[PDB]
Amino acid sequence: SDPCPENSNICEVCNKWGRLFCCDTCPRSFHEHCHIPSVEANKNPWSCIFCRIKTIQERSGHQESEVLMRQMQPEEQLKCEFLLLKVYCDSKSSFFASEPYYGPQKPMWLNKVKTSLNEQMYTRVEGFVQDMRLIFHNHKEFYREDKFTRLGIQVQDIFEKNFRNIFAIQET
Amino acid sequence: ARTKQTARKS
Ligand SMILES: [Zn+2]
Ligand SMILES: [Zn+2]
Repeated sequence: SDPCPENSNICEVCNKWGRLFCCDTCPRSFHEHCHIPSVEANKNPWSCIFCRIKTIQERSGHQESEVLMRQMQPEEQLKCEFLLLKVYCDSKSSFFASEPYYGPQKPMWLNKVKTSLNEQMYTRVEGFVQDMRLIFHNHKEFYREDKFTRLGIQVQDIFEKNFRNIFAIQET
Repeated sequence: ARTKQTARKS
């Protein structure tokens, strides 16, 4: 019988079936590795990244310099993890997930930022934002085809908008 | 954390 009848039958990120982990405060479901951070399979009750972000947000304009200067404390760590997950939640991001096909000065892809952020290889937010922006830099450097160029432009705008919304950065 | 098993034809 369905262990979690009030929870999704497909992942929130890739929108696919399989072995799903179910949140205990909202009806979302995530693959073991599609969630960020990777699901702590033995934590009860387990809350997903959207509920933890809600908890932080309602109980916590800024300048981009100051945001980037922040050390990766658990709040900032969880915000960056959520921003990268929001990037994963778009289909176009699948183009930048695996290690690419060509040679740039420093290649970078989504899964490697997932790995480094998982192992807490970033001491400040600027490291994560800098690897994410380095993906788009290298894409604008090596690919000229119109379809994939537009694709990387769109994914870039998605990352930057989610970046300024989550860390509450000021316009103007 | 609770788990379940879903499938496209299920
Ligand atoms: Zn949840
Ligand atoms: Zn998934």
